[PDB]
Amino acid sequence: KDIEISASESKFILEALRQNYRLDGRSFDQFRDVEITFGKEFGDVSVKMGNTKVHCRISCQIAQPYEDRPFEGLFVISTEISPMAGSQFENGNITGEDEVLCSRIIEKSVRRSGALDVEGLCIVAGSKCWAVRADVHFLDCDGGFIDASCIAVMAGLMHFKKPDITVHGEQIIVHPVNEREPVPLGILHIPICVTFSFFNPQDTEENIKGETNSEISIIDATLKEELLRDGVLTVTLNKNREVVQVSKAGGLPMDALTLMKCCHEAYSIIEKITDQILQLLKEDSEKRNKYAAMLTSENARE
Amino acid sequence: RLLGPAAAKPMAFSSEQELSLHTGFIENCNGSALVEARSLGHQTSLITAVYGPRSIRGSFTSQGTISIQLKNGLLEKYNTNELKEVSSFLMGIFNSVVNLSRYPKSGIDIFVYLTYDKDLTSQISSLIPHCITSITLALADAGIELVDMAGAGEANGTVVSFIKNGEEIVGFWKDDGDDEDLLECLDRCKEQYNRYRDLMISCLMNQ
Amino acid sequence: MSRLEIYSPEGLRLDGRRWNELRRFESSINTHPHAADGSSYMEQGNNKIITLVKGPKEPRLKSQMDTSKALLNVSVNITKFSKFERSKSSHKNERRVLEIQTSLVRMFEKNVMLNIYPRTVIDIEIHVLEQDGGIMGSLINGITLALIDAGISMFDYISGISVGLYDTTPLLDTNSLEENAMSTVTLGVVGKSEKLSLLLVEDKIPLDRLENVLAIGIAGAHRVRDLMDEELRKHAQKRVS
Amino acid sequence: SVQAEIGILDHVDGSSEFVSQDTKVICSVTGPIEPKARQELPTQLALEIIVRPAKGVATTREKVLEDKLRAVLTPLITRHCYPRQLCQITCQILESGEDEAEFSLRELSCCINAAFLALVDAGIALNSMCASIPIAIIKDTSDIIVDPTAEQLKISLSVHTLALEFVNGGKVVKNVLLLDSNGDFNEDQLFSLLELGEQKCQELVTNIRRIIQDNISPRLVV
Amino acid sequence: MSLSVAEKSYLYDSLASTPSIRPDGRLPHQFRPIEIFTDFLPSSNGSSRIIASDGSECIVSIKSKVVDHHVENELLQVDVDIAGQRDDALVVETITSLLNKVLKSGSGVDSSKLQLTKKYSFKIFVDVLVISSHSHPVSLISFAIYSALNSTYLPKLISEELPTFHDYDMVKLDINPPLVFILAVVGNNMLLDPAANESEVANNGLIISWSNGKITSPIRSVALNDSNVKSFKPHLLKQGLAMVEKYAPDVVRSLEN
Amino acid sequence: PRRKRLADGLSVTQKVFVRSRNGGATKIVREHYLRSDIPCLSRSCTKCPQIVVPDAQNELPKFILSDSPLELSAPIGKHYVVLDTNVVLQAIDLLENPNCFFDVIVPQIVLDEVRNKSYPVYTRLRTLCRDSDDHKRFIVFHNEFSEHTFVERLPNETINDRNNRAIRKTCQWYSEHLKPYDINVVLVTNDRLNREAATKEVESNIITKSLVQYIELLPNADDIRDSIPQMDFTFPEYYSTARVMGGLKNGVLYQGNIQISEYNFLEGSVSLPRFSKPVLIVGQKNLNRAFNGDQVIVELLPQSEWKAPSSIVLDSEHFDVNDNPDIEAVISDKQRRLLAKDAMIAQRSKKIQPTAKVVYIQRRSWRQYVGQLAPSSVDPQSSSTQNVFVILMDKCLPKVRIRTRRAAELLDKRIVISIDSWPTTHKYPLGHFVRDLGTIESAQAETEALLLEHDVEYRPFSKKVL
RNA sequence: UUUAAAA
Ligand SMILES: [Zn+2]
Repeated sequence: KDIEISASESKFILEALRQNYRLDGRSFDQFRDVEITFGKEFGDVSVKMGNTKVHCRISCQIAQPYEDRPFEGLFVISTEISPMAGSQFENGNITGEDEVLCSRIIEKSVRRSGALDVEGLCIVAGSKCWAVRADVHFLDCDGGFIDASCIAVMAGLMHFKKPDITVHGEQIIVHPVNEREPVPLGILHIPICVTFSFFNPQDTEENIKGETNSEISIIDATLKEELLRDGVLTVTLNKNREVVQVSKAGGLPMDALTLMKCCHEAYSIIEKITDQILQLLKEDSEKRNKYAAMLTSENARE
Repeated sequence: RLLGPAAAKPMAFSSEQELSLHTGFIENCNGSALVEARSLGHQTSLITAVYGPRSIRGSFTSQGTISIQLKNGLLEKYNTNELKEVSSFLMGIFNSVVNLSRYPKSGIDIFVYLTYDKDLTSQISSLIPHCITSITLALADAGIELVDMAGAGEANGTVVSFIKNGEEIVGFWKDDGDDEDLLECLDRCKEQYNRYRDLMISCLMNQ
Repeated sequence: MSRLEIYSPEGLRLDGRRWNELRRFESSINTHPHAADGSSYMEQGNNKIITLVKGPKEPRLKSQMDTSKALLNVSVNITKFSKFERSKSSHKNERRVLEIQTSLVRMFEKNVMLNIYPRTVIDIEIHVLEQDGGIMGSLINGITLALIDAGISMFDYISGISVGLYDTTPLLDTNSLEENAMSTVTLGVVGKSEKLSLLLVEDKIPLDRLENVLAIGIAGAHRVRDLMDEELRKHAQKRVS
Repeated sequence: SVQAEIGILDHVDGSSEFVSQDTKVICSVTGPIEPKARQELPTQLALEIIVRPAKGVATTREKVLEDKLRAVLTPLITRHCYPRQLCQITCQILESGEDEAEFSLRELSCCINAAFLALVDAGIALNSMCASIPIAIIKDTSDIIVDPTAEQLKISLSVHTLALEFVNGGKVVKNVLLLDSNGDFNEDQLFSLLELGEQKCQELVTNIRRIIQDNISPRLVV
Repeated sequence: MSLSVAEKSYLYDSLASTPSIRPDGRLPHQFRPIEIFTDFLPSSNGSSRIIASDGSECIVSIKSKVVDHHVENELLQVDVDIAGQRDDALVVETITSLLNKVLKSGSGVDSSKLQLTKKYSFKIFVDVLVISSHSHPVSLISFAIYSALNSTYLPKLISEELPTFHDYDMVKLDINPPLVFILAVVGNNMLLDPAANESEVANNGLIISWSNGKITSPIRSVALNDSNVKSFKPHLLKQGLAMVEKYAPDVVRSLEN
Repeated sequence: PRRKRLADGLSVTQKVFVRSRNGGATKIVREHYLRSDIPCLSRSCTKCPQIVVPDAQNELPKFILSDSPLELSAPIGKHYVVLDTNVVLQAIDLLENPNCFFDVIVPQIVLDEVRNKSYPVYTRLRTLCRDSDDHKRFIVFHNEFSEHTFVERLPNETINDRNNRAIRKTCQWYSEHLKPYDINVVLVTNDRLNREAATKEVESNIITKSLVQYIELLPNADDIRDSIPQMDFTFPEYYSTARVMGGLKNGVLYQGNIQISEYNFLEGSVSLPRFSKPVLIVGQKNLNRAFNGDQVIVELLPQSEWKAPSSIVLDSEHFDVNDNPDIEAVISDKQRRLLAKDAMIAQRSKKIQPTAKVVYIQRRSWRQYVGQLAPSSVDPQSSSTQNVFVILMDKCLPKVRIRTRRAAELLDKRIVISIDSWPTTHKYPLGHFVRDLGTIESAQAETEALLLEHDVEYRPFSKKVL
């Protein structure tokens, strides 16, 4: 019920890394090329980076705010992995360590870090608010699960549009989608996740009390590179030079200088992935609004 | 399981003890029963089913293992914490009546469904003597061995279960009530135990 | 409380400490010689954590058993009375708790010599009686001192320290009031080194400030190691003599 | 006109993607593989059918969706030639193409077609072929129309999801696999749509055969 | 516990004889030494930690909340959590339902001792945490909540408007906390406070509740083991029941000290 | 309580106090650290510079108080000034006077109460400490953290009496600490019972002079005595639905739309058909939580309460500036001289038209208003939930209280809010953020804010127009 | 609750 790795295959990939070689042909700091496929309705985003394929679905509904924060909206997210991405995922295991760590990283990146404008999702204080839900569907697993899922959710929230609501004192009328054009969600910053996989050609003893750092770090590992991984690190940055969130627990205990180096290497990656999502969203908007140049109302004078 | 929308609220509105005894009428389990009691402004209607004995795979116990479970029916839904409390008291009684040494490496599962508990004016004290008389009829219908019939009675919260024509007590339960009411509460249930004891035999011998 | 000064121009925080000062550290070893083989009552500030280590022993079922190493289980239970307002939720099966439980297992399964104890399981039971900011770091120091009491072979100490960044001023050992007003970073330093077995950042931090926060973080973690080490010296010397 | 692609996933034995109107369903088939204890069958092949909605978790709405899809694929697979084996068939609905709360016929029709396609790419023994179409009647004209759009369902009186079984070059109909209907209809309209549904599924398998040939043939001796 | 049938017959024959020889040699009216710690949780009003001789340790915390007693039925809710056992376990909900009856607001403890205004009153939250256990802990938790309630301090009332409380002064919780005892019958002898090995080979068990110098309502007769379950003569029911009436004042004199 | 010792002079104690809020009681326990490295911040001091510890930026604390303070007549002479909570809130403008105070010592227990009662007054007080130079010197001695001045609470002692004892102990320590340098400590407090309690403490005699007494002891007393301030709420509930029906039936009540004056947000003029002139509604209680444009039910006032059209300019921005948004059931001197100046005009005016009061709201004119955050209520370095003020663009409207954690980010941003409620206990209406329009004085952000305030539809045309 | 004209 688990992936069997032969001793010959395990030895080959490790020695290939000691010679600056990866089976897929990338570099030690080369992120996989990302592709965004927008669906029909708003909030339907399909992300394809490498052989890893993920699909996100954004929805929302009226719900009660928290008693401790009545001026903010809710953000729900659940990433249940089906046997579609691989027969090693037992269906119905929502408490899996991968599913748990994935949701908590994206939840910190979007909700806690202030990516989604929760204060703008408040309709009436302490009674009515928006509860935006992010359903992530893992289609084909080949490493970089939380890297692609974070790209899918961020591309989905920026592509989704919530229904329009007019407040008449205490009443709330949800305008049909055909009545009024839906309003897009407010996004403050764009958190992008970059994971790092670590290997040691030595052993655990030569790593605890060893000054010579012989660790090998690769950016965005594949499934075979992930199964042979020793230590794991996940950082999240934005184009504003801000560290959104960092999660490193277990594996090879690394030093502070290398972790700071991982962030500076990841910033050049998130900076390019950010401008791609901004460009691919611009191209998808012109696809739906072809004659948008004639329908402009606010026009300059002379 | 639908449960409907969470925005909906439930409705808010501002001497002689008749008895009915039955058994069988169930094909899933081996033995079942149905007791009904209507007296004063309170009615009781619960169904008991005994799914056993079932051989346990990989077990090596010297005697059987009884599993009693009370499940909320459709009216007067009690709290789940008190349902298992009475079940643990029911297991403490039937572990001395059912011949455990006869069924090694096997367990017996009991299912009592308090379907219709109604009051017309602790409320669970009045229902305990009716649950004991329903399991004994169901355990005997399943061909399981029991050392003498087991019954109980109520005497203002105090519930005492006797055996061997009331000579020896098998269980004791008391909630609310008063103080120093012991010998009178015992005799009020001792004569009530015999009222339920011979009535179970009269229903179990008919055809 | 109310609207307090987090870091005044006089360098004093809301509780009186300064930027590089720690809360009082009073650890206790072998507090449950009748409930577990390892015991540690961690009292870091207002925090009061009970950590038990039951093992290494045979697993209750032969289903899950690694014939080449040991199984490390961590059970973090946040009591309802951990804070002032009694918790109404369940806390036990919370998704935030499962992340902490897993992050602790990965952190120590690489530091604990599970190979020395094959075909065995090590159960770690944690009960938080009271919390007040920096609860993750205090969970770290409790497990370290509890395994040592159980006689489990480890490579080095694992220290838990919490650091906050208020504008342009790092703050060591953040309490609850400080975590609700700035970003928080919990570190997991190994011994007197700079090797990090844990690095949790849960709030936005500028990249130009994170390196200095990490340096001041690992520096305070070494100070946490000595306080635990000096506790074991005093406990071992009074036990032998 | 519907779109379909075969072999899109790299970590399953067979994958498929069925697109009709606005409904899109991706299926994944993996087998024969080692089953679990409660799943293994002594004589024939075991099936693990799992369908998932586009939004939210898998509620009881999709549970009846699994049980109906299970009854379509069970007689279609030669189960007896894979004793003590398992086959995972996961259907992921990307876009619903209708109203999830009020309807659930277009998703069942696409999950049946997507599952059959993924069963062909995985190389599982199939006794025949399959084709499923949604059918509803507008309350205005009261006539039978196939694959009704999302706006045509809200005005419909009764909905239908007919699944057939074709043999001999996709011509002879061996047996009617599934015909699930809900609404208001009589016996006169039942055969009025059953005869019309048999000729709309006949051109579907004829279109399916053309699709599953443009992709399998290049991978073989070519 | 888990023992061998060879030594089970030895302890059964030694506890059912007329001398009634106990394993550790203690008399049927004696107890084991108990350590109790109180007042160590500043975030809570009351607190207590109890440690038994066999290793059973239990911690109890007490919180308070102002609630309208005209809409709040029970003012004393007990939340029991046993380590290693599920919250929905059968052995956890039984004690949870049993302790809610020995400390019921109005029956076991009178609500007049925790009322404030004619509208509002204090609600007592009793959180129980069992770190370790080797026998039935319903008698150990009663000893823990007893010392916790008698060492509890609640804020003082200042006086229809919302009640206000003082900043510094806090009143003591003057409440008589009921006490729970466990009795095991071995053939024809009564044993007050059994052990892990005594309760394993016993015939039946008794649970008696003591409040205000008298045996109060919530009492049980649950079996202590599923192996040797025997029916008892009614003369044994009143023997052990009246036996606690003689030595329970000696318990309170040593516990309320 | 108890007290534990730590390293290098540190000591930790426990601070417990019950918090009453909304009828609930929550026992709050906190850690309190008592240290012995807190300096007097006096240039004359030669003992404290030896125990100072630099900050996080490794900066030694600078000593501010002048080595040659203001020398008065005997037996005061060269002295320092210690203030109280009441003295700061009362004469905050007098503190900022360049020819008045020079060397001032603000203890911690005073700064905590001033900030808890008026954050903008706390801001200008902290500003004096930061802007300390050659003509003005303000420090903050953290008396509650020093091991030499922290005073333990006594049984059944008033909370105000314990803090008063902390201020006395602070002046005792400062007097003893400065004896080698021959500098006295003057405690400026208007609390008469506080000064009488100090003269009984012969253990360490101090100087206790009130505000009017300290001013008279200065050389330029005649130039500042005229500038000293004088030494020292719930809205009426709306009528029931049955009474407003009977009032409008029998001619007791009237209905109309409020039109707030163009240059005063506290003077409403409801037009009624039974009067030749619009009925005035002057005052906070008479308007009764109503907004400009609502259909309200007014009740006439007796002729003894009739007023003239006010001739003063008042907007929500220049009124009650020393208030907190969360004020519910501190007086500025500038508002005293202005509110007492307009009362003299209505007394001699002959344009006295009938006045009324609002007793019921029938239709609300609430919507999405555009404005900006008031900086005086914003903590520009706290990412926590803080109640802030919103200055709406329509000067005929009041200030709105909103809760937000992006207050530092939303500063200098022209945002949009919507009012939720305004109960009788709250002084200001409750709103919440909904939309950010951009930076202030930005052409893109101002023109967009301009159209929203006039319901101008600037969104593109519909696709059905094609 | 700013007249008229072209915007
Ligand atoms: Zn000094």
